[PDB]
Amino acid sequence: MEHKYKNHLPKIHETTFVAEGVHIIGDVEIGEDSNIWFNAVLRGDENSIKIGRGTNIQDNATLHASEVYHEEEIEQSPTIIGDYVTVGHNCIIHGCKIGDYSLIGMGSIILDNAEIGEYTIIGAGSLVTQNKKIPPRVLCMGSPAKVIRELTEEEIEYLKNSAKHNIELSKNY
Amino acid sequence: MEHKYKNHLPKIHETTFVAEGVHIIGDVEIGEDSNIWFNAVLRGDENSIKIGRGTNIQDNATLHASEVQSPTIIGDYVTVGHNCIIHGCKIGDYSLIGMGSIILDNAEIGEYTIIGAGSLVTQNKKIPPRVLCMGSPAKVIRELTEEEIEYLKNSAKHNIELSKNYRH
Amino acid sequence: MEHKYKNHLPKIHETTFVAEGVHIIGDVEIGEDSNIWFNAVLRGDENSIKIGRGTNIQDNATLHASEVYHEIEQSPTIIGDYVTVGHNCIIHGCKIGDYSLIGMGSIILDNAEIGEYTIIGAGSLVTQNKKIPPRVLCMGSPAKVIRELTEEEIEYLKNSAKHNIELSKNY
Amino acid sequence: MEHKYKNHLPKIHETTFVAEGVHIIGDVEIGEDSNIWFNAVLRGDENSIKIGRGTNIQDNATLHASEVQSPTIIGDYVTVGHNCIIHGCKIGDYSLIGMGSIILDNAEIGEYTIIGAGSLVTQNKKIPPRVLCMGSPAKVIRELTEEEIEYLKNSAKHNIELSKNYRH
Amino acid sequence: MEHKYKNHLPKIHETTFVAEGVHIIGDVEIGEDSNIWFNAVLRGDENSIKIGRGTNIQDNATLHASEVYHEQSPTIIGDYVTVGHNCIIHGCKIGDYSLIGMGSIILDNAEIGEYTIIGAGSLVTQNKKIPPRVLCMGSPAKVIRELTEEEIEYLKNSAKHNIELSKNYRHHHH
Amino acid sequence: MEHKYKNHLPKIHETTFVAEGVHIIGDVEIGEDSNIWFNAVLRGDENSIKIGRGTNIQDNATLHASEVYEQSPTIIGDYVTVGHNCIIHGCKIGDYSLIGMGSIILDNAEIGEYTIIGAGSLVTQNKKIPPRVLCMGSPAKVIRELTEEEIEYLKNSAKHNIELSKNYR
Amino acid sequence: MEHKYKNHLPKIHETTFVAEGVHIIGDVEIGEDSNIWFNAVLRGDENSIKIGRGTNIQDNATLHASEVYHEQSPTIIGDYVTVGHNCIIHGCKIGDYSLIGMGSIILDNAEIGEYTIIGAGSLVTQNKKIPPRVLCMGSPAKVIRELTEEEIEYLKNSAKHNIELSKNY
Amino acid sequence: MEHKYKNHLPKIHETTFVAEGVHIIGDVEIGEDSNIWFNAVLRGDENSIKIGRGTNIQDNATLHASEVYEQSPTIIGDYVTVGHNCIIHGCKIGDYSLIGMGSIILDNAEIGEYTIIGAGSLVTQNKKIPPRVLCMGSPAKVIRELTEEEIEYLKNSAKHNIELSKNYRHHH
Amino acid sequence: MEHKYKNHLPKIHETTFVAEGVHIIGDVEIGEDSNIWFNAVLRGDENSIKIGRGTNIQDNATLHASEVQSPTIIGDYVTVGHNCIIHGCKIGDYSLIGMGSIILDNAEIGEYTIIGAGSLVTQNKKIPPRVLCMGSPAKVIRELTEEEIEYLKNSAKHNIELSKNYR
Amino acid sequence: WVAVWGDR
Ligand SMILES: [Mg+2]
Ligand SMILES: [Mg+2]
Ligand SMILES: [Mg+2]
Ligand code: NA
Ligand code: NA
Ligand code: NA
Ligand code: NA
Ligand code: NA
Ligand code: NA
Ligand code: NA
Ligand code: NA
Ligand code: NA
Ligand code: NA
Ligand code: NA
Ligand code: NA
Ligand code: NA
Ligand SMILES: [Zn+2]
Ligand SMILES: [Zn+2]
Ligand SMILES: [Zn+2]
Ligand SMILES: [Zn+2]
Ligand SMILES: [Zn+2]
Ligand SMILES: [Zn+2]
Ligand SMILES: [Zn+2]
Ligand SMILES: [Zn+2]
Ligand SMILES: [Zn+2]
Ligand SMILES: [Zn+2]
Ligand SMILES: [Zn+2]
Ligand SMILES: [Zn+2]
Repeated sequence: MEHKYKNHLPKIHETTFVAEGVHIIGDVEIGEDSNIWFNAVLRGDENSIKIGRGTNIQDNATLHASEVYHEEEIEQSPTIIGDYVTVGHNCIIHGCKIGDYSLIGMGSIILDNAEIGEYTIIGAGSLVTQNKKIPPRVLCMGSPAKVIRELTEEEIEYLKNSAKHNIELSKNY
Repeated sequence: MEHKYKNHLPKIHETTFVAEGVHIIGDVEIGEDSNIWFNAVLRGDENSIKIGRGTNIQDNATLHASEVQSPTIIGDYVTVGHNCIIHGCKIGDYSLIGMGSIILDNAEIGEYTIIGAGSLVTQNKKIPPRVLCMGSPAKVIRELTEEEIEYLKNSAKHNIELSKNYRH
Repeated sequence: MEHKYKNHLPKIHETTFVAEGVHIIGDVEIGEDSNIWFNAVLRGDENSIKIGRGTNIQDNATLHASEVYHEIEQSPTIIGDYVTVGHNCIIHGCKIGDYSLIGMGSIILDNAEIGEYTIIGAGSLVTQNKKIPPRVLCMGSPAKVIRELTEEEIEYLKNSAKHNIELSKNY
Repeated sequence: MEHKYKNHLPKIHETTFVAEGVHIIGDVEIGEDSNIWFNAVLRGDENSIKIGRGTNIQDNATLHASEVQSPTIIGDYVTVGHNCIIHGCKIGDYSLIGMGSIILDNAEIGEYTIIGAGSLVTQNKKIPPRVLCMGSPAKVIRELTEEEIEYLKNSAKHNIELSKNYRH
Repeated sequence: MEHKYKNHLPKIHETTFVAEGVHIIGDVEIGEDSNIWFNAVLRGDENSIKIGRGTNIQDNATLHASEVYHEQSPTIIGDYVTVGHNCIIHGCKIGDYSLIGMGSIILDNAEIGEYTIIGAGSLVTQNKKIPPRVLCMGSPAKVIRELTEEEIEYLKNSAKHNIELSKNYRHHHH
Repeated sequence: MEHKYKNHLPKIHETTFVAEGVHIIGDVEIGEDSNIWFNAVLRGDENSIKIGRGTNIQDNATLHASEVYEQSPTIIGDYVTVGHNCIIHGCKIGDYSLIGMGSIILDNAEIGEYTIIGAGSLVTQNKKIPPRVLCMGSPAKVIRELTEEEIEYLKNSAKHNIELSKNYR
Repeated sequence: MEHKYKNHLPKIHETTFVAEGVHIIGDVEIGEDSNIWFNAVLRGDENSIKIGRGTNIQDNATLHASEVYHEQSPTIIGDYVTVGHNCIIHGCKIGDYSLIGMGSIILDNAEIGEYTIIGAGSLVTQNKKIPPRVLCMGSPAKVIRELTEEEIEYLKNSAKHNIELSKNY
Repeated sequence: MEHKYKNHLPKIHETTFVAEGVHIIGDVEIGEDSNIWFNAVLRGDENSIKIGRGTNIQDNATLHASEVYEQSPTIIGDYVTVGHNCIIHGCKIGDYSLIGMGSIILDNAEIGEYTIIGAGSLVTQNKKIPPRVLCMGSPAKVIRELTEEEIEYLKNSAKHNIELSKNYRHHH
Repeated sequence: MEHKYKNHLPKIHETTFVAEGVHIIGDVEIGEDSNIWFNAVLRGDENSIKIGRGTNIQDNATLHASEVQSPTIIGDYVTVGHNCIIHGCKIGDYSLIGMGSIILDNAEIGEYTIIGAGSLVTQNKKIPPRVLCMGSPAKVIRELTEEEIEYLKNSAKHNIELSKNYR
Repeated sequence: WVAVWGDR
């Protein structure tokens, strides 16, 4: 489950649910009520990974980041995931930032220095390339993904429930 | 490998081959001579997962369903390729899901149908039997040739053979 | 860990780093200083898998090959030296030249050939029998050749390869 | 900076800020708190130019009209970006014409609309209010988000404040 | 307005209209009844600029040419040409009565045939040869089609009115 | 001409050539031997504008930036060529680069050193263009690495514009 | 004019306006305030046709459906729909307030979401699912973009005046 | 065949041929020797429809206009050919032009005189098509200038249709 | 419904079904069990129209021909879809013209062929038998499958029986 | 816009 890397060892809240097959490596911080599902890998060796509270990383997904060059003309984001975020099955989340309540559709890929605003839906099977800034409260999908439109209030209320229901799921385990 | 969820334990046929690293959770049923390959996840906690006879779920794939809108029902002699995501859909007998494909909720794949590698089948999409279907979002390409239907009648049967050479 | 298939046991160099959750099955050969990361599956039952020196197979990836027929020729999976196969890739019965980079989430199908010093973009699909030249950028689904690589990108593939080796040493 | 053409003198509100290098010719009407930035050219000789209040015409832009048959009518709190060519068109309140864009005769840009930089809006094109429109030739992409609407509400009002910090 | 460059002073016909904010530099020759509108720059330092009779260079445009080497074409614009607002005209040849749509860019050694329309916002790349009597637009610009007889007639009536428009900028009796 | 904005006065090297019709506003710094050509506008009022050594800003171009309250100032390296009628908006341009005439470079974009942007190109916000390439189109795409002749042309283009400006006043 | 087919007589609301030259056959239901304009043909012999309230079927249009296979969509049109002149509406489902551009062709088992505009001259192929609140056009038709709230407001305020247009007959 | 709308009745020249199945509603004016073929619908309720002399509106076509609140009525010149199953909607069409069968012309569009629109074409709102051109596609594009013989073919296309309708001596 | 043109009267088989609102003018021959649906117009004044046996001309369609060239010849068991324009062409037995299509003069459609909905077959285009052809301008896409050919053997015949349940 | 695929 946990593995140290250099001097780093994962800082995982007591209420975080961690399923079987998961591997969390190195500089990884995970907050309260977050749930990490089967065979997910969170490899915080190149750069850190921070995951807020109430966030779900679903099965077979991978979180990582590109190698840091310690140059100043090269912005190089770590992996920062907010609260009540849903990261779908088999996603690849790579050195990007994801705002609160957002939903990354299963099988999507998010590359380094991209930013997903809060309350945003990434369609399944999408690809968000490096340095793409996705605003809050939109639907964004495709390969490479396009901003389609602002979300409806019904879709926003859905985001308000998605990650909380996954928390409820993890407690019955 | 096997995990209970609430009052549900997997009902796995004794001739079912289950590779190492697999996790089968909750309301899952798997039929005779089906084979579940390395690191696949079959998570039946939101809905039931039903898998017929002689079907292969290949490595690193994920089977799930959405909140209680369909469960996951897979027929007999189905081949689900590596790293596929099979999510709340229905797949008919003898069909082949190309590796790395994504099949979303309430989709239906007809029997004897080939889904190309790396396809996305969107929610509620109905794919007819005996067609080639590919792309993201997937679209029906053409009818299957009889030489391709012949292949479909072997694919899952050869994978039954292959599973037997393991600890099986 | 490692699994026997018929008469075949994996041949793995003693400096190969094999992370936890990995399954390596059957006719698999892995060379010096290579790194197989967490939950990767290397299934050499249908055909063989040969991985050179200093190569990285990243997390949740799958290596396999299609069933060989008695025909039409089936390619095994052959991966050169100092190659990087990205997270959650599917590498299926193809050949990959030295120093190349397979962007995370890509799918490379049977009899395809990736030239050396080439970059496959993340999320690409390289279809059956497609032949990608060396020293190019290739991406898309289906993938197409975009352009030649710059000297900086080529130097990146060189300098990157070694860095992936030091990373495993700290484990 | 001000030029006569035949019977027509520019009618420019007193609070309008006019930078150096500007040339305003003929039948040009500019409302209160508008600001016209360096080296912009507003040539009302083939036809009239009317500019509402709080509107900014940015640097090195050109306003004109084709030989007479719509004139150039720009609403309130509009932003016309640097080096734009605004030609015999109508632009509604609060809209933003991205720098380097070209708007041709009888085109109409709805209110609260964003034209992306470097776009070309061809003759007789009607662009709806509250959309993002861009490209050459331009396409309507989508409706603007609330955050983009809020940005437009503040865009020209901040430009008015920008101009006060100058010497009049 | 006029600037010397080395031993070149502009050669401007005495009926040429040169609006305020214009800068004409060096080896520039401008013919009878031509009009140079507000804030245009005609920089004849790398190479010569020659403009014919009754040609209009509209507001905020730039005419220049590339540095000559060891073969560089100067900027040559024929009669009754309309160079639209904010165009960049760079080391190219433009034939009589042609219309260069506003915001276009014409690069070195390009050639626009006479009686030809270049759509607004177009980019005509280096060495491109655009035939006469055609409609051409896009970026990079492609020949769309031949002009109709009506469009050719409109070109003959264009720049003419664009000269008269400028005549209204001076005089006391008429 | 030079204009003050709030407390900011342009800081212009004594060897900088500034042509007539030019307006330089506020927080703008221009290095030695740089040449600013006719009717260019360098408005450093929303954010600062920095231009290095031996750089040419050609005629009728505009340099500006977006309002700040992350947002990038305008930073232009040494021996850079900004072509006629360009719009340079809150971006970073590395040494010896050539911005094709009529191009538009938007906020937080970065142009690597020794790169050519083709005429009439559009480089949108947050785009990173690598060094030593040809990049063109609207929106622009990276096309290929530059040949050695093109890198040589870049070594000389800005320097020729220096000598050119010396022949004026 | 109405026609029996087998044991189906059209069920037409008493406030429905039916213009001259119209033929309505068999299993067709038409709701209150709807208008069927000149020379339109609504043939419900292969399968049913159901039209909601305040819906307009414009002139020279045809509504039909394919031979049903009992081993299959009828034609279902919601409320306040506008079916443009000379359209072919074939075994599809059209949601409330949508507008089918004149001369369009909608084939079997297609579904048009509510508050959607199909551009004139479009062809929506078999089993095509068009989401609500979009602009869709072409042959084959493709989703172009979402509609604005104001454009949706126009749809809501439209077919109302189209009902009133028939009251003057 | 003729229908009153509000306080308009059609103004139809006494030599106009009107085939069976036609419906002419409201504010419609049709000139001398024009011929309106079977099952055509000319609905002048939203706005006016004006049809010149010697013009043919062929079978199963529809003429209408969008709601008025500029906003163009439908105006067709002399010796125009409107092909079978066309949709002519709030546009202007100049003399001697030919609208290929199954074409669609949308509101505020304008077709120059002596112009050919190819069959199955779509001319969108506010598009201005010049005289003397061939224009086709969906959406249509101007292709080229018409040739001498194409012009000559236009000069006789509507006249032949007049003569054809006069052979309907039962019907006129 | 039937109209004389000059010396010509339509010749219509006594088992031909002719719906209300149809107009058949002049030199038109229509064979046995054919069915002409509501508001179709068959105008045989410029040139002749000949329709074989068991053929269906669907609602709101138009059949015509150019001034004299090619007459309009339609074989047996053909399906002409709703709102089609069939103009001076020849269509072979068992073929299906998808609804909203336009077939221009001297075009030839081989037998057992499908024209996709909304297609434009240009003047003089020769479409071979047993293919799917579609688009605007239409192009031969591929040969028909067995199910598609089986489908063509049934389409017109079903439309025959459809028309017999009418009054 | 987005369109471009800078890098990777
Ligand atoms: Mg929205
Ligand atoms: Mg919105
Ligand atoms: Mg919205
Ligand atoms: Na926080
Ligand atoms: Na495949
Ligand atoms: Na499909
Ligand atoms: Na643009
Ligand atoms: Na003059
Ligand atoms: Na020069
Ligand atoms: Na431009
Ligand atoms: Na002129
Ligand atoms: Na250039
Ligand atoms: Na209904
Ligand atoms: Na049509
Ligand atoms: Na018979
Ligand atoms: Na079809
Ligand atoms: Zn990584
Ligand atoms: Zn799930
Ligand atoms: Zn495999
Ligand atoms: Zn994928
Ligand atoms: Zn102008
Ligand atoms: Zn254009
Ligand atoms: Zn220059
Ligand atoms: Zn600015
Ligand atoms: Zn039908
Ligand atoms: Zn209408
Ligand atoms: Zn005809
Ligand atoms: Zn963007």
